[PDB]
Amino acid sequence: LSEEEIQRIFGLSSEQIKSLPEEXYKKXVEXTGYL
Amino acid sequence: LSEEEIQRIFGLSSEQIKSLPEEXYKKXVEXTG
Ligand SMILES: [Cl-]
Ligand SMILES: [Mg+2]
Ligand SMILES: [Mg+2]
Repeated sequence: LSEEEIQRIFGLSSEQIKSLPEEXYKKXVEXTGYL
Repeated sequence: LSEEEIQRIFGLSSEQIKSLPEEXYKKXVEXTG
């Protein structure tokens, strides 16, 4: 799984891809339906 | 994506899917370490 694939799959912005594990976790939370 | 699709995409173990955001972050880190 590449960084580019993650960006596309989770719709990440240019700023969000600077913090992939954290902005993984957040788009994880929105996965579980809590946000 | 469903939680099951996340398990498939990331290859998450039985235990790991119980903590999806955190075990999300860790398989995030493993991009390159
Ligand atoms: Cl599925
Ligand atoms: Mg970081
Ligand atoms: Mg569950």
